[PDB]
Amino acid sequence: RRTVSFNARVARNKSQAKKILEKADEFFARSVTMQYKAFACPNGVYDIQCTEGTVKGAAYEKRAMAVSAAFRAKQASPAAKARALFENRRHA
Amino acid sequence: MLDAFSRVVVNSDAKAAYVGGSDLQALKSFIADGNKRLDAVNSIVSNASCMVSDAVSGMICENPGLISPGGNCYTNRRMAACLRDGEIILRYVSYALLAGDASVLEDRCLNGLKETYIALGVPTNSSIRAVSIMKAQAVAFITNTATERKMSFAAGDCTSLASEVASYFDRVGAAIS
Amino acid sequence: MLDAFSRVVVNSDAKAAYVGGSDLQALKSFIADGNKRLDAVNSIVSNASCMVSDAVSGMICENPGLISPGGNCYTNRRMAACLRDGEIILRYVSYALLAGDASVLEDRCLNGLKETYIALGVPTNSSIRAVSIMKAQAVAFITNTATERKMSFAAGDCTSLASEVASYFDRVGAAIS
Amino acid sequence: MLDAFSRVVVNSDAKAAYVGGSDLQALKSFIADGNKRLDAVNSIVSNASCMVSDAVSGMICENPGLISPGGNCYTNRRMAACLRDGEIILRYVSYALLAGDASVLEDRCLNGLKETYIALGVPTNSSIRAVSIMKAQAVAFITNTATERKMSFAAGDCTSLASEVASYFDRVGAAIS
Amino acid sequence: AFSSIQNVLTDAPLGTPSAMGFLDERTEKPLMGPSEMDELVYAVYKQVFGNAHIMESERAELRDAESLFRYLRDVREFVRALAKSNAYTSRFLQGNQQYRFFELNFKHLLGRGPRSLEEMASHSALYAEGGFEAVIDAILDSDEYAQEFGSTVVPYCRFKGEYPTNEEFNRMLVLKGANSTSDKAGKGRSKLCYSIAAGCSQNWLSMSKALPFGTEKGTGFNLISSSRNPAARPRIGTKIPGGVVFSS
Amino acid sequence: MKSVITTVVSAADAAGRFPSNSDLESIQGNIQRSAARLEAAEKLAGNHEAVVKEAGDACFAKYAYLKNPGEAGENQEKINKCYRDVDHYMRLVNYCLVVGGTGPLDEWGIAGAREVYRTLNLPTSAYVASIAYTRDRLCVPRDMSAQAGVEFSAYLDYLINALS
Amino acid sequence: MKSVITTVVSAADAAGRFPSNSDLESIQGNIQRSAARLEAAEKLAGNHEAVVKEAGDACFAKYAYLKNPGEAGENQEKINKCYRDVDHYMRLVNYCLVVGGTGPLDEWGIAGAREVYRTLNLPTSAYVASIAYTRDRLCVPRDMSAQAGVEFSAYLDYLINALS
Amino acid sequence: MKSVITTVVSAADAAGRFPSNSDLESIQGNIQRSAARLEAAEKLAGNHEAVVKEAGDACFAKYAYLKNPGEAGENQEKINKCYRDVDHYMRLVNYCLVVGGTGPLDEWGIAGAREVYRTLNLPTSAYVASIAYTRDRLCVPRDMSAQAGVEFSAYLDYLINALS
Ligand SMILES: *C(=C)C1=C(C)[C@@H](Cc2[nH]c(/C=C3N=C(/C=C4\NC(=O)[C@H](C)[C@H]4[C@@H](*)C)C(C)=C\3CCC(=O)O)c(CCC(=O)O)c2C)NC1=O
Ligand SMILES: *[C@@H](C)[C@H]1/C(=C/C2=NC(=C\c3[nH]c(C[C@H]4NC(=O)C(C=C)=C4C)c(C)c3CCC(=O)O)/C(CCC(=O)O)=C2C)NC(=O)[C@@H]1C
Ligand SMILES: *[C@@H](C)[C@H]1/C(=C/C2=NC(=C\c3[nH]c(C[C@H]4NC(=O)C(C=C)=C4C)c(C)c3CCC(=O)O)/C(CCC(=O)O)=C2C)NC(=O)[C@@H]1C
Ligand SMILES: *[C@@H](C)[C@H]1/C(=C/C2=NC(=C\c3[nH]c(C[C@H]4NC(=O)C(C=C)=C4C)c(C)c3CCC(=O)O)/C(CCC(=O)O)=C2C)NC(=O)[C@@H]1C
Ligand SMILES: *[C@H](C)[C@H]1/C(=C/C2=NC(=C\c3[nH]c(C[C@H]4NC(=O)C(C=C)=C4C)c(C)c3CCC(=O)O)/C(CCC(=O)O)=C2C)NC(=O)[C@@H]1C
Ligand SMILES: *[C@H](C)[C@H]1/C(=C/C2=NC(=C\c3[nH]c(C[C@H]4NC(=O)C(C=C)=C4C)c(C)c3CCC(=O)O)/C(CCC(=O)O)=C2C)NC(=O)[C@@H]1C
Ligand SMILES: *[C@H](C)[C@H]1/C(=C/C2=NC(=C\c3[nH]c(C[C@H]4NC(=O)C(C=C)=C4C)c(C)c3CCC(=O)O)/C(CCC(=O)O)=C2C)NC(=O)[C@@H]1C
Ligand SMILES: *[C@H](C)[C@H]1/C(=C/C2=NC(=C\c3[nH]c(C[C@H]4NC(=O)C(C=C)=C4C)c(C)c3CCC(=O)O)/C(CCC(=O)O)=C2C)NC(=O)[C@@H]1C
Ligand SMILES: *[C@H](C)[C@H]1/C(=C/C2=NC(=C\c3[nH]c(C[C@H]4NC(=O)C(C=C)=C4C)c(C)c3CCC(=O)O)/C(CCC(=O)O)=C2C)NC(=O)[C@@H]1C
Ligand SMILES: C=CC1=C(C)[C@@H](Cc2[nH]c(/C=C3N=C(/C=C4\NC(=O)[C@H](C)[C@H]4CC)C(C)=C\3CCC(=O)O)c(CCC(=O)O)c2C)NC1=O
Ligand SMILES: C=CC1=C(C)[C@@H](Cc2[nH]c(/C=C3N=C(/C=C4\NC(=O)[C@H](C)[C@H]4CC)C(C)=C\3CCC(=O)O)c(CCC(=O)O)c2C)NC1=O
Ligand SMILES: C=CC1=C(C)[C@@H](Cc2[nH]c(/C=C3N=C(/C=C4\NC(=O)[C@H](C)[C@H]4CC)C(C)=C\3CCC(=O)O)c(CCC(=O)O)c2C)NC1=O
Ligand SMILES: C=CC1=C(C)[C@@H](Cc2[nH]c(/C=C3N=C(/C=C4\NC(=O)[C@H](C)[C@H]4CC)C(C)=C\3CCC(=O)O)c(CCC(=O)O)c2C)NC1=O
Ligand SMILES: C=CC1=C(C)[C@@H](Cc2[nH]c(/C=C3N=C(/C=C4\NC(=O)[C@H](C)[C@H]4CC)C(C)=C\3CCC(=O)O)c(CCC(=O)O)c2C)NC1=O
Repeated sequence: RRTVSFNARVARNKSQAKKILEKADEFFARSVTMQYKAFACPNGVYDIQCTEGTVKGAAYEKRAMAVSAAFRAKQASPAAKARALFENRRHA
Repeated sequence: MLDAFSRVVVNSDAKAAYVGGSDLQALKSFIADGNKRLDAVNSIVSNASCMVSDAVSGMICENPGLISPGGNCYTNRRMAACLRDGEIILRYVSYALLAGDASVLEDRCLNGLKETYIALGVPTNSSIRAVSIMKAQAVAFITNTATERKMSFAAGDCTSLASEVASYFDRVGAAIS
Repeated sequence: MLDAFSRVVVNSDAKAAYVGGSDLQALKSFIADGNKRLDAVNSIVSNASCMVSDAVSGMICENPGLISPGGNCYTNRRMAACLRDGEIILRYVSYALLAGDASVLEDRCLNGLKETYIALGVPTNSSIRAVSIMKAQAVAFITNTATERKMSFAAGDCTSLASEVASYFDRVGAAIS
Repeated sequence: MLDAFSRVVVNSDAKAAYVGGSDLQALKSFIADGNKRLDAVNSIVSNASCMVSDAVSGMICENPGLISPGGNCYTNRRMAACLRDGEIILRYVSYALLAGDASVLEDRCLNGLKETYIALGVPTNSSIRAVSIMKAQAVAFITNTATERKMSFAAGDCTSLASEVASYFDRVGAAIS
Repeated sequence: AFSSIQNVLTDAPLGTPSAMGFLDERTEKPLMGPSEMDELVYAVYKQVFGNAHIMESERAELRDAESLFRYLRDVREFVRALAKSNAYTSRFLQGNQQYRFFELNFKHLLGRGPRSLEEMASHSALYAEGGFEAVIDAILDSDEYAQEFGSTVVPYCRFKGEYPTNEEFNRMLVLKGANSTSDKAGKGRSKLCYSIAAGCSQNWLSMSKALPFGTEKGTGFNLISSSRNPAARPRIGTKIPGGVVFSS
Repeated sequence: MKSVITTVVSAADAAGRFPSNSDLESIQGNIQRSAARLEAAEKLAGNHEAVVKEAGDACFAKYAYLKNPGEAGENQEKINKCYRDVDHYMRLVNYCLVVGGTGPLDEWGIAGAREVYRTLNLPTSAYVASIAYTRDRLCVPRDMSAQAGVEFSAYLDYLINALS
Repeated sequence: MKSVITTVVSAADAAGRFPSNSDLESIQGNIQRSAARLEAAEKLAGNHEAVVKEAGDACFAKYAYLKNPGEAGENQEKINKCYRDVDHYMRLVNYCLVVGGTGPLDEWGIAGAREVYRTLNLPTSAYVASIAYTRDRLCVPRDMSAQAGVEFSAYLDYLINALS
Repeated sequence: MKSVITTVVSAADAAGRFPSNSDLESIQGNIQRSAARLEAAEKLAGNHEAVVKEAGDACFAKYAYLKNPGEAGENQEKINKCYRDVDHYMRLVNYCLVVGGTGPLDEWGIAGAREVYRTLNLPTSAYVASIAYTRDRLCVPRDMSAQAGVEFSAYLDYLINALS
């Protein structure tokens, strides 16, 4: 009840400011993924490179495989989390 | 905040079952050893200031860098707070042993304890030891096999209740890990 | 508050005396018929919703100028606050029948009540009649002499329990007089 | 609150005067003997725990009915509250000796103290006796004429600080009488 | 800071289970559930409103602050939402004087009485710059509210032992009455108003009606006057060996 | 949940105290009444669909106007939902006999029920006429025990005072 | 005054409820465990001179340093105040065995005792050594009954724990 | 009292402010509308005993079970109390037309409504069976004005919304 671990109205500040450095970083992610697709197929005609599906309606089958292979990047250990931060920075 | 009589009914509102003759044998085997449970709870709370102080000082003599400068139990302000903390943990496990249900320990004590220790730097490798010292001292005072303080009991078997209060110290050491 | 065992302790601490063998024949004869204290406090709080309603409705039928404008239980906000005041008076009597002493009735209810019932314009001469109607109804529940609600009891007497609670309704009935 | 320099400028504010060289020769000797005012108050706060417990237990010695059943220093509950109170009184007269004006003792400690004591039941004739022991043991530390505990001072008279603090202890008796 | 009355002769203060649910990753609090939740709400209604005994169609306008109290389990936010209600200003602001409203804010939200005229006049300095909500949020966001209650417990009337003025204990005992009293019995007028602005004290029988059971409530009254004479200079002398010394 | 065990360990936690001797004395009273308040719950599990079928068709004996249109039970799917809300209470009377307290009654079947039965225009005074039909039809010396009668009837009388 | 009755109605008043059917079971444990704590209490009342004569000199056989100049028992009224303060403590142990809870101990003997005994240099380890002497002086078929020794040696080491 | 003059000066007193132009613009609504709601105040105060003779029996011509023994109106002297209690609602619907608000309706008739009708078992859905008959007997041209029929049928269904 002492010793400023106990607090209020900064407690709802921090849950509404850690997202502001998070979901204004997926606006960075959703529009730097778009940046190299504005040079891959840079016109309305699609390239040979941007093919997802070939057959069978398999674009859904990779959509089931895309959203659960990037589920397995936040489903990673804290020793594996910090390896993804200090060395992808050094590649950047 | 549920006791062991209030666990069989919250497993039965999901089915909306009238609780009848099936699961009432499990509560008649609660009041058979009810005086065995009451004789077991009283033995912890009669030795509780010695159970804490042997545990926390045994953590120092098993890990002598805790009282170095920079250590977590270094100064008198910090040493009083660890003794305060283990007196809360032994109080909340004894609430769970009397009720027969771990839902007095997990909500009022274990909710947020893992994030608080890493926010304060309190190391969990010593508190897994000092919880597990008084885990082994709790089954001595139940099964009367302690070295000192042979308490007076009635002759029967209490090795189910000693193992049941071992599981409440497994719920502590899982959560603070 | 003090119950009926703690009254005997604070009498003997005035003497600085141990509670001997002479006072314990009034406390072994408290718990001897002490089933009947539990077997008759149950037959107030089972009928206590109807008991507050028949109390104040008979307060109207003998002072019919209470519902006149200017009278105290005239409107709907005052008739509701009169109804819950019979609930609080009946609640702290049923604590004191459970405790054996009027300590929780006098400190937590009657302290400062006539001081404030003149400060709100409550007519205390007809508030006494509110208490004494439900005094008469409670002592015939315990005696099991009511017309309706013949609650099945065990055979004997509760003639002293009927008169201990009639002393409790006369404590509130003398406090606001 | 005020100190000894603030007391002079509220006297001159009633006449809208300037604090000139006629009025300043009392304040020029308050700073001239100002080393001895500091030298006297750590003669008191260095001995303050011995001073309280001797004064409270020396009041029990001349009045043994304070610790019998019905005295107001009877149990551990009441005796620790008496020991706390004599430490509060000695704290506020060490503030007043340091300032050189009894303002802060009179509004914070002593204002309204007589009405607390006649509501809680505290005897005020024996409470004056505990203050009058610690008045007499405060002039012994200042003039260095105590029977144990000679402290190391420099030579001269502190006979006007010893009677200034004796008048601060006399205001406590005048306010609870 | 020992205080011989507090957890001995009174009860223990009510409140939420802990303050560590705020730092939890997957909850907000040890969740009580609606048997041990609403009996905490019974002690906030009894403390903030006095014993006003609000009806069913007066409790129906506080449904929005209760439904938020069972989501955020903060007790400071529930007290703040109940003091800006219509049911708090129609009982303590509407038909009362200004220092009656101020002396009940110290009772309902701090458990003490005001210690000064200077502390009381600064509460009317906040009325001029924001009305009554500037008084209420400055009590709630103070340091004195933080280091006694926090978000965890109901703001109860605390026997401290080490009050910063002795008069603060006296005005606390007049404001908090006995059980089954309320805050409407004096017709709008402030009880402590003459003693704050003059610097005098209270009446001993009004304080000792509110003391707990087991505290010698009222003895000690000599049958002469109950207050002190500020103009009296008594002679109090001590015996030395030779004579009697009047160190005055 | 309101039980006899949850009171004495929340009153110990509120003062920061270990479970002392007066708490363990109160668990000893739970061992005494468990031969009667548990034996009555055993009888209210197999004979439950003949006391719930005695009640509601004699609820409509005193209340004849509830089969009229504009009132509650004007079509057949509401009477079958009127037999649901008494099987919802006898399942909750059966639970609080098992746990000892008034926990399953007060925080499931009582809390909020003043406002649903106000807004949805259902009369509370036919629930009082139907729960009390299970009180006076209950006799002791054939069906259940002596102290199983006084525990069952004290739990039918709890929510009679809560609905009124 | 924490008793069994003065806790179940200090929780019935904290929520504004009647005497519950929970709390009528907690006084049914007051009927069962009375006859071991009354018979432990009545044995202490006719034997109290002999048990506090033995408990008091267990302090002074152990701690001979207390008669030194400035220590706790340095003159004869301090020895008389030592045997008074262990006559007081086991009188409160006799009181706790009547009301059934630890109420008379922690209101009249324990509250304040950390602050009183520190200021007057009375050692806590000499107070413990007198009370822990008579905790294992108890002989469970000889002195009192089997369960009566459980009640009497529950309040003893409640006092040894709260002092230490 | 909740009306338009008090609401703008309670909010001015809550903020420590002088009455400014926001407040004076609202009392101009108490000039253009207040000519119309005294047309129903003058209409009701000379007609009301011919209303509550005819309003009240339409409850009984909707609910004839109240005169049965065990119910509320089982004798003639509680029919007179039934006819009295609706004239309180008619006098308070007259009083709220005059101040122009819900001010003396709620604190004199609706505060404490659910409490005193549930203990006395006066069912609240038969108080609305009289006033919904009164709301449908108010005809538009003959009884009062078109704007007076709006304000008379704006306080009738404040009360039958707060009675359910
Ligand atoms: C530091 C050098 C050091 C210690 C301190 C000590 C810590 C420790 N103690 C045990 C064992 C027990 N603790 C017990 C409890 C008590 N002992 C008593 O005599 C009284 C009655 C009471 C409180 C003071 C008991 C009875 C034991 C013996 C085992 C048992 O429980 O019966 C351990 C062992 C825990 C384990 O390894 O299982 C430790 C680490 N040891 C130190 O090295
Ligand atoms: C703590 C021991 C200090 C200390 C304090 C001094 N006490 C002084 C005088 C004094 N003390 C008592 C109480 C004593 N007398 C008793 O009869 C009893 C028991 C019943 C006790 C405990 C009294 C009554 C007095 C005299 C006051 C008076 O006359 O009214 C004192 C004054 C001078 C002196 O005697 O030394 C001091 C300084 N003495 C110490 O040295 C340690 C630091
Ligand atoms: C009467 C109470 C004594 C006594 C007192 C004298 N003290 C004198 C001087 C003195 N005392 C101190 C220490 C004091 N000053 C501080 O600033 C602080 C703390 C920050 C303390 C505790 C000092 C520094 C001095 C000044 C001398 C020096 O610097 O060494 C003193 C001399 C008169 C004067 O200069 O004021 C006297 C007479 N001596 C006695 O015999 C009685 C018992
Ligand atoms: C008949 C059409 C009703 C019905 C009516 C009954 N009401 C009874 C008593 C009663 N009514 C009121 C409320 C009334 N008094 C006020 O001052 C105001 C607002 C200003 C109102 C609306 C009160 C407070 C009471 C109780 C006190 C009294 O009798 O004066 C009543 C008698 C019951 C009794 O004996 O207490 C009856 C029969 N009951 C019905 O079933 C239909 C719907
Ligand atoms: C002791 C065996 C540990 C240890 C403990 C320390 N804990 C410190 C502070 C602290 N601990 C808690 C958790 C405690 N409070 C509760 O309410 C409950 C259960 C419901 C528990 C377990 C809290 C909330 C706090 C913060 C409050 C405070 O600081 O007083 C602490 C002091 C940290 C500091 O001084 O900053 C210590 C030393 N440390 C150890 O080495 C062993 C493993
Ligand atoms: C396992 C820990 C022990 C052992 C335990 C047994 N204890 C038995 C009985 C027993 N204990 C008590 C006292 C207990 N009941 C209470 O109501 C309270 C406090 C309020 C306490 C502390 C009683 C009354 C009894 C019942 C026997 C009697 O009345 O004399 C027991 C017998 C069976 C049972 O009733 O539980 C056993 C086996 N004995 C052992 O072998 C280990 C060491
Ligand atoms: C000891 C020398 C006396 C004595 C003292 C007792 N005082 C008791 C309570 C108490 N005392 C005060 C005043 C004190 N507190 C302050 O904050 C200030 C000024 C800053 C002062 C002077 C207060 C306010 C209180 C009540 C607050 C509380 O303790 O919670 C007391 C307890 C009475 C009881 O248990 O009923 C005692 C025994 N009594 C004596 O006999 C000697 C003479
Ligand atoms: C009914 C249409 C829904 C439904 C509703 C439930 N809502 C529950 C809690 C709840 N509701 C709100 C929103 C509302 N309350 C407010 O105070 C405000 C803002 C002023 C709004 C818009 C909140 C904030 C809460 C949380 C507070 C609380 O715990 O009551 C609720 C209870 C759940 C619970 O107890 O945790 C229910 C059942 N749920 C449904 O299934 C239907 C569709
Ligand atoms: C004997 C085992 C001790 C010892 C004790 C001394 N105690 C002294 C005083 C004392 N004892 C108590 C607690 C006692 N009083 C009560 O009223 C109650 C409960 C009802 C209890 C348990 C108190 C409060 C006091 C202080 C006040 C007084 O004089 O009565 C004492 C005298 C203190 C002094 O020397 O100034 C002694 C010597 N002596 C021993 O050697 C062992 C440790
Ligand atoms: C003016 C209008 C008017 C009334 C409303 C009633 C009110 C009323 N009822 C009773 C009288 C009673 N009240 C009850 C109580 C109950 N009876 C039951 O059947 C239920 C079980 C339980 C709650 C309703 C009993 C049992 C009596 C009879 C006296 C008795 O046996 O105690 C008494 C007598 C009390 C006394 O003598 O002081 C009065 C005034 N009488 C009136 O003249
Ligand atoms: C948890 C809740 C709880 C209760 C409700 C009571 C239930 C209860 N009442 C009695 C028992 C009894 N009850 C009565 C009382 C009466 N008989 C009469 O004819 C009088 C009208 C009425 C007086 C008020 C009597 C006379 C006994 C038996 C004698 C006794 O032991 O007191 C008994 C003992 C069994 C028996 O002796 O038959 C029990 C268990 N006890 C509890 O623990
Ligand atoms: C724990 C102690 C305790 C009590 C005993 C009651 C006492 C009590 N009653 C009322 C308040 C009241 N009490 C009555 C009671 C009556 N008027 C009558 O005509 C009858 C004779 C009598 C009971 C039937 C009425 C009518 C009011 C309402 C007065 C008002 O609204 O101002 C109030 C003021 C509450 C408030 O509004 O702030 C208090 C403290 N409440 C308590 O807290
Ligand atoms: C646990 C809940 C429970 C109840 C509330 C009662 C209710 C109840 N009563 C009867 C059925 C019966 N119950 C009785 C008993 C009696 N009739 C009297 O008037 C005497 C006072 C009393 C003797 C003790 C009789 C005679 C019948 C058959 C007649 C009937 O239909 O009521 C039945 C049909 C099956 C059966 O007989 O048990 C049920 C469920 N029984 C229960 O199991
Ligand atoms: C009120 C509670 C109460 C007690 C706790 C005891 C405490 C106690 N024990 C003994 C005294 C004794 N008690 C015993 C019994 C035993 N000693 C042992 O070594 C064995 C462990 C045990 C046998 C089982 C013996 C042998 C004596 C005599 C030795 C002595 O003088 O202490 C005496 C002296 C009186 C006497 O000799 O009988 C007292 C007061 N008596 C009480 O009245």
